Amino acid sequence: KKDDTRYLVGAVPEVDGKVVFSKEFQIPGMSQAQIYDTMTKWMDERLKENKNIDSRIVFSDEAKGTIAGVGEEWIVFSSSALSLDRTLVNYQITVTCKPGNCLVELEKIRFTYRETEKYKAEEWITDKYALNKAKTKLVRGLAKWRRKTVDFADDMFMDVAVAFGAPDTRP
Repeated sequence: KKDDTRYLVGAVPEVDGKVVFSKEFQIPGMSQAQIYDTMTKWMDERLKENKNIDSRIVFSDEAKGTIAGVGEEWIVFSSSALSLDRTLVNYQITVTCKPGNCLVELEKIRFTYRETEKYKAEEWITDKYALNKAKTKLVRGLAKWRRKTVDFADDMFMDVAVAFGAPDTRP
């Protein structure tokens, strides 16, 4: 019934054995300094929206146009009258600005579930664990983890596109 096309081959990229979601943005008219200033304001406001002390910009190098922040949020899987199924997620946002372009990476993703269960994205949502052998379906027990993390990354990349002037299509 569920259309899981988005979550199959290539949905969870790996770089040097680690999960890294990424998106490149082409903003050809903007200088490195203009992109860097847009991205520091965006990341500052985006992490302030998490409303916790574990969400903040922790690094910025203006000449190299690099910015990094850490974040902590709840990811909700489902909710019913009685129950609320959610996980904590901790992550790093890494932004690299160059003249006319921006790379946004979401990395170092780890989950804290029901206070004591700790899961690294690399041993949890990667193809190896979360796709069947043929890569046609999500492993049913891991599907909520892979779908909601991919949606979370897509949401972030849309947020960045909107910061660069794209119309927001989200409902």
